[PDB]
Parts: sequence; C-alpha cells; structure tokens
Amino acid sequence: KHGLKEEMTMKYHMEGCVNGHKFVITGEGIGYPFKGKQTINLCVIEGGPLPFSEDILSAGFDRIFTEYPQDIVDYFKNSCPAGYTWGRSFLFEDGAVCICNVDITVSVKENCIYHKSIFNGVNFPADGPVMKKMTTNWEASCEKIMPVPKQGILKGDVSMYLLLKDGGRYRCQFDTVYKAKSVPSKMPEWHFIQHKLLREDRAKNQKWQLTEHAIAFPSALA
Amino acid sequence: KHGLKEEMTMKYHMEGCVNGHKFVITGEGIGYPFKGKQTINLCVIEGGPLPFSEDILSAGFDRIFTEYPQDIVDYFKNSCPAGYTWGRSFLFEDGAVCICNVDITVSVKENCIYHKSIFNGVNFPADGPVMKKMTTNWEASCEKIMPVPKQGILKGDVSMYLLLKDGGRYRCQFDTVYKAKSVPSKMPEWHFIQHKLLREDRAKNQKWQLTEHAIAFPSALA
Amino acid sequence: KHGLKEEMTMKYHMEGCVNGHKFVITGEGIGYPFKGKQTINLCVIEGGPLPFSEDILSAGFDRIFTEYPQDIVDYFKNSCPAGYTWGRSFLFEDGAVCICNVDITVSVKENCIYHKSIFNGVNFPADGPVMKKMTTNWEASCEKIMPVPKQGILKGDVSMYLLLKDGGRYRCQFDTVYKAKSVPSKMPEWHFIQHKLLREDRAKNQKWQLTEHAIAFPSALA
Amino acid sequence: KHGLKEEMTMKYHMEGCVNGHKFVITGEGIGYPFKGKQTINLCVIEGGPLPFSEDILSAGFDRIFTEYPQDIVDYFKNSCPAGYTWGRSFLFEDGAVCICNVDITVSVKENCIYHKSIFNGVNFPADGPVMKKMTTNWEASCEKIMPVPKQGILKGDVSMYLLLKDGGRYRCQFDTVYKAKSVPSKMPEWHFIQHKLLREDRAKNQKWQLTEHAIAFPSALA
Repeated sequence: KHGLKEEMTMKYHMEGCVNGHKFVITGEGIGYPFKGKQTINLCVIEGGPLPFSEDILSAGFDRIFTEYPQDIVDYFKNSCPAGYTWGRSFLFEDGAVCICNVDITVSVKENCIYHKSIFNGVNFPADGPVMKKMTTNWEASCEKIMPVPKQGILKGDVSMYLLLKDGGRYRCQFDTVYKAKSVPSKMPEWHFIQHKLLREDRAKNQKWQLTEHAIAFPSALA
Repeated sequence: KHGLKEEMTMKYHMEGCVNGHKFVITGEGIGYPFKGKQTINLCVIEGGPLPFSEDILSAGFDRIFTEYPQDIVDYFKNSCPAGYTWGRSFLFEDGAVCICNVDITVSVKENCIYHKSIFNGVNFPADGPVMKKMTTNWEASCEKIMPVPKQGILKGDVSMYLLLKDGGRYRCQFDTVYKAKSVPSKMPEWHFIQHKLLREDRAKNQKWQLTEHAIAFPSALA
Repeated sequence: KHGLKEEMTMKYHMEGCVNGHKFVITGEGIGYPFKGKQTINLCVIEGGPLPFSEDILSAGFDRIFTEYPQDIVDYFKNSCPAGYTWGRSFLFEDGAVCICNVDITVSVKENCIYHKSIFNGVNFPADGPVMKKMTTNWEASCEKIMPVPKQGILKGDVSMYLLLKDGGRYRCQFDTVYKAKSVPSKMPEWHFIQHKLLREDRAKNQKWQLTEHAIAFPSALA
Repeated sequence: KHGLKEEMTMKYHMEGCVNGHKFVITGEGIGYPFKGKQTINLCVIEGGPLPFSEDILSAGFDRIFTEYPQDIVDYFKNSCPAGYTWGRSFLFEDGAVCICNVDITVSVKENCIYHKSIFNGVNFPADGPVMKKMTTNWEASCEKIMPVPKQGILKGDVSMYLLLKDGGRYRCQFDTVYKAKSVPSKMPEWHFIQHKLLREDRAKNQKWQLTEHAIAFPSALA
C-alpha cells in the first residue's frame, strides 16, 4: 500500500568522522516493517579497524521498522516509498558529542530500503569507554515521539545508556527530528516507542551485526 | 505486611523558596498504594498567593503509590513503614533549576503517610511561563528506574514536558536518587514506570488538587 | 557614599542540606570592597563534621567585594547599603546539582555586611570527589556579567573547575541572577570579572577559611 | 622560525550539512599571527543561498592567529608548519547542535595557511533565529585553555552569545580539543584567550567577510 511488504531488505551506507578518523561502512540486511524488527550486517570498507567502539554508530544506520498499533498514525510508513530524512544529536555524559543525518528511501521495485548516513563526532576522551572499546550494548529504552503539527515533522527524545564491560553505565542523550519527504496527511498524537538493540561483533575485515525490536504504544494509561 | 493497606491517607508539608520568595504548603489526601493512585489537596499557609505556577511543585510533594507487578521488586513498599528519602533535581530548558528533598515515613497506627519537603529554585525568567503562570499540566511520561546495587539506592531519569496555555511544550529534566531508610534485602532489575499527573486549581486562600496514576513495567519487550 | 569604607567586616549565616544532611555554618571576616578582597573564617555549628567537601559551599557565602574600574557601572556597590539578593545554580559534571539564595545587607552603623544563605544540593555520588573529599581548590575563572535592562537585574555565567587531589579537574557550571533590593539608576554594559578563590582548612569543631580576589574588566579588547 | 611571518594569507574550504542542506564554502584572506588578527572573505560555491544564518559557521573556518605573550607557551604556533587539527561541539540553547573538524597546515613555500573544515548540524528550529536569519554577531568572549598533559592536547571551553536583531541573546556552548600533528615539547599552563569576532555580509553569489582579534593572557591576577 505504501510500498512495503512483511519482509524486506535494506542497504546502508555511512560516511563519517569520529575524533578525526574517517571511515566508510556499508551494510545489508533483512527486516519486518510490521513486526518492528531489523537484523543487519555491517562491514567497514574504509578506515578499518575503527579506533572507537562500534556501539556509537548503532542508531546511526529506521523507524519504518517499528510495530505500530493501527489506532496510532504511523508517520514513517505513511512517508513511504519516497521515504523521509532525520537528524539526531548524541550528547554523551563525558562531553563527547555526535551528530547524524540519514536519508531513507524505499525502492518498491526491488523490495529494498536504502539508508545513507553521515555521522560525525568529537571529543571522545582517549582514556574513556569509547576509544578504549569497553562498551557492551545499549540498554532498552523508551522514546518519546511528539508532533510539531505546524511543521509536519516529529521530534524524538530518549535518554540512553551504554553498558560497560567493567560493570557500569555510560549515558547519552538523543534528540531527533523526523521529516517526511513530502507533506503528510495526518499527524500522530504523541506516543512512546520501546526499543531493544543488540550488537554481536565478528579478522580480515572489521564486521558486525545489529538487531532491533521496536514497538509503539499510546500515551494512555489503563 | 510492610505497614500498608489498600487505602491510606497522606500528609504533606513543603517548605520552599522560588526566585527568592518563601512559602509553606500543607496538604492532605487519599491514596491506593497497590492501585498506584493518589489524590491530594494542597493549601498555601505562608507566602500566598504564589507568584510562580503551581505546576513546578507537583512532583515535589511518592513512589509507594506505584502499581508494581509482583514479578518486579518494589523497593519503595519494601522500605516501609519507616520509609525512605529522595532527592531530585529539575533542569528546565530556559535555565531555571530546582531541587527537592523529601522524607517519607509511614504511621501504621494511623494508616497515614507523612511527606516533608524542602523545595528550592532559582532563575525562572520573569517573562517566562512559570512566573507568568501560563502552564497547564505535565504530559504523561515514562521514567527509567536503575539500581545502584553497590549502594542499595535507586536512580530515576525522565525528561518531562509542561504544556503551555498558548499551545507549546516546556521541558524539564528530572534526575532522582531514591534511598531506603535502612538496608534493603533485594534490589530490582531496572524498569520503567509510567506516570500521569494532573492539576485542578481552586480566592480566600490559594488551594489546589493533584492526581497521579503510575504503573511499573519490566524492561522486557514482547 | 553608598555605605562603604575601604575596610569592612562581614557576617555569614548559611543553612543548608546536601545529599540529605542538614547543617548550619556561621562565618565572620574582613574585606576590602574597592580592592576586591575578602578573607573569612567559617565554623560549622550544626551537622558537623560535613560528609561532603567544603569546596562546594565556597561561592555559596559577594560581588560588593569586586575591584571595579570607575569607567564601568558597579551595580553591587550601587545597591548598597540596603544591598541585594542573588540566586545561583550549580551544575556539576557528575550530575550533582546545587542551588543557593543569599540576601546581602550592609549595616553602615556597624561597618558590617551580613550574608544569609540557603544552600541545597543533591545527587552527589557516594563514590565521587565531593562525598570522598578529594577536592583541592577551584581554579581561577573569568565570569561574564550581562545586563537584563528591562528587568533591572544581572545575569552571571562562568564554567568552573574544582581541582582534584589525585590530579584531575571536576567541572561545575554556575548560572546566577543578581537583583538589587531597589531600582537602580544605571545599568552596566556587560563585562568580565576575574576571580581567585582559595581554601585553607583547620578537630574540636570543623572550621576553615576562604579568600577571594576579584577584578572587573571591560569587554573592550586593545 | 616555525614557518610564520608577521603577515600571511589563508585558504579555507568547508564542506557541510545543516538541517539536511549541504553546501561548500571557500574562503581566502589575510592574517597577522603575532598580532592575533585575521580578516577573511568567504564565498558559497554550492548550496547557495544558505537557508540558515552565516553566524553559525564563523568559528567553523585558527588559534595560530592569537597574540601570545612570550611568557606563555604558544602550542599552536609551536605545532607549525605541519600544523594541527581540532574538533569542536556547539550546543545551542534551543537544542540545536553542531560539530566541526578542521585540519590546518602551513605552506611555508607560499606563506599560506590552509583550513579544511567539515561542519555538520541539526535540529535548528524552523521558527528560530538561525533558520530565520535574525542573528547579528557574536559577543566577545573569554575562552579557557587547559592542558591535558598526559595526552599532549588542549581543551578549550567558552560559553558564547549570538546577538539577536530583535534585541536578545542566543547562547551556544563551545567545547574544543586541540591536537598538534606531532608531539610537542612543551605544554602551557592553562590560560585565557579573549576573542572578538565580527561579520559583515555582502546578490549574484552569497559572500561575506569575517574578522577576529584574539589575545592570550595568564591565569595570574594582579
């Protein structure tokens, strides 16, 4: 109906720079828009091996892949097949900061979703979990999604924790704007989305895999 | 079992200072620990009429009043009847900041819960929603609750929105530590709590009423 | 002329609560308004010994004691003898937060300046420099002072570093509003003030001493 | 001695993306390393006309151009002719965020300094001063420069104000790391630098000019 089928494929290109190191990452994978699941495999083709933990890039590679109850308006699916863009800031508690822009576009012909990313960051401390690769996975999280009705865009807000090998928690504040590639017809009331995101790594060429399950749920409290 | 019954009464004393103005507020109300509901009525007995919106004080007056599924450890109820203390910072987006400390203690004899608060704030702009009283209610929110196992305490984190009469959203970041008044035996895995909080105001003496429904829910994603 | 003489005496009362611990501190000392120097001695009379480093309270006990070139309007001296109030937030990098309100009033009769403070804080980590007393002194700093002409008040902004015994730096963001106790006649262009602040401690009763030198200087760059 | 002469020329290339709009800017100008002055002219060659105020990019195009008293170690000049890189985050008070990386390299042959920049940003509000071009100039500022001795790098910290056409002030927090392109021999004690930065705009092709005067000064307070 909007270009999507219960099972689809995805391609991801990310160009970036962290702490002055450039890199390019390319990724393919499988996803289930209505189940709210993606699984994707990534490969560094430039700048490898990354001197910073791969975890920082994970949310840098798609809300189309969210399970939405039919009662709530799905802005992301509604934007398809042309798709949507978004931008996000990442504010880490040790002062590091990153920013990401992503253009997402559905190719109905090939039943494939494309993701081009620019990812940039700075001020990760040399002696901190990211440049020393002491991060494990991101905790599950619950995101708030708020309409900016006058603008036709959405804002997301979620405070995120990265778990440390050595026990602890490393915080990162995510602030996101989501913009349909053309004017939507309806606009959701605000709502939550719950997320789970896991990484499993893979010595010739740096590679790894990510999985995400996400589910939307109304403001309403029983 | 821990001093609590399905229906209870509450008393609230808050002493504070906002933008240099002091005040004292006293409150009584009714609550349902296991349903996760309180309703409470408040009266200014000093410093009235408040020159700042009453909304800022709302979370300043109890997690005992949260509905907890039996599967997740309820730290707050477990701390009763002696109870617990907590402290919270409030970081508003226009630069204003507030802090609150609260001592909570259950009187099993009288089936009553006492709440003593100190509330302080500064740097609310004269020409902003709080000092001009243009705030409506707080949006529903979803709080994260994280164990600090080594310390026996909990940390809460939730980014909060106050709605404006004139449409918009005014943000406030809440960071909280919760400390049982003596050493707990078990410690919850981390979890979410969903909140709803509403104000209805009441010309002799400044008074108003607050209602809260809150429900805990596990990290797990179906 | 405004109640002040090249040498004066000061009295300081601070009531506070940090991390749930209350206390009262009383202080006397000597100061030189036009040289921009104070030296003051402090004594805990309640809640002693403090479980948190004394450094956090240092800026919590007077801009009257700033050296001002005659070319720039001195708002603080101009507010005397009635004096002025102020409020400040303190945002530490580990998430702790404090707030202070202070009423300052000159007693020309006795050539004495009074300082009443309320100081409150929360969320200092148990295992961090403040609750473990691993702080040394605050680095020198340069504060920005900005007029809010329409309101007749001033805003101060300075990012502050506390030095750690074990080498490092612990950051704290200070945001301040300064309010004359009645309407001033002129209002400064904005400007810098440079600060130096040092602590030397003193087993019967917890006591210590603070010294401050501060000098104002115009926006202008040679 | 380190490749520099009292008068030099500069070339600037910046590639960027703000709020999803890409662009390329190219710039030439004249500078006086030891007087701490640059003046530079800029031209958009891609993406013009910018939909966001030009002010945001101003600090995005060199500390070599700082007047340093001989008593304080000049890390930047010392890094020449090979030069140095740096990265900076920009945290605006309305939630927008930007990041910049810059590689600076001196061509002694041609008495020219090259500046390649990547500049990225997001979450500038549509209805805010930057996307509506209501900004004037940046106020003068005083930056703190702190050595990270173990790493051989420097950290800068300065809270910045952009002035608004319609009167007001728009805040931006700058955090910077400066990294010599090879290991320096000495390391400065920390210090201040005072900055002044002004823009004058110029209908065929979007162009404009920037000027900067900057002067370093020791921690010491007379």
